Amino acid sequence: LHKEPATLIKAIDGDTLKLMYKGQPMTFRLLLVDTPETKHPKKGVEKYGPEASAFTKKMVENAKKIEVEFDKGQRTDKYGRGLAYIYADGKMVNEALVRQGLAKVAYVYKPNNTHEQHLRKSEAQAKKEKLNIWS
Repeated sequence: LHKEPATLIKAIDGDTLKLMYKGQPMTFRLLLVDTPETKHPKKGVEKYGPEASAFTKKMVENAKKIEVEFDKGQRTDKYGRGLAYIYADGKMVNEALVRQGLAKVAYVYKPNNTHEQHLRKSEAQAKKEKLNIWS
């Protein structure tokens, strides 16, 4: 895998961002993580949804450099959203969320599961530390 540059257009949710990628505006879904959501009327605004959403927003808005890293399988989902690992100043946003107890590791689909181990270790630590969702 390799990272490629991207430019923030807009943070939409904890797990969804609008980026300029290869000169086109595109919606990205963060690979392998589920955050509580602010949108979706199925539940509305879940608990920690605003926090997850604010965390992603600050992290990407305050970055010098944003990079996207596609995994080895499908690069878009059925909604046309890019499926990627997002990095803010070299720090993976998907992991940061999980490390802070603001996201769970998603149901995984090989072969898009390169960082699965890594994220699960972070999730286990946030649970051990009883952070946010785990409190």
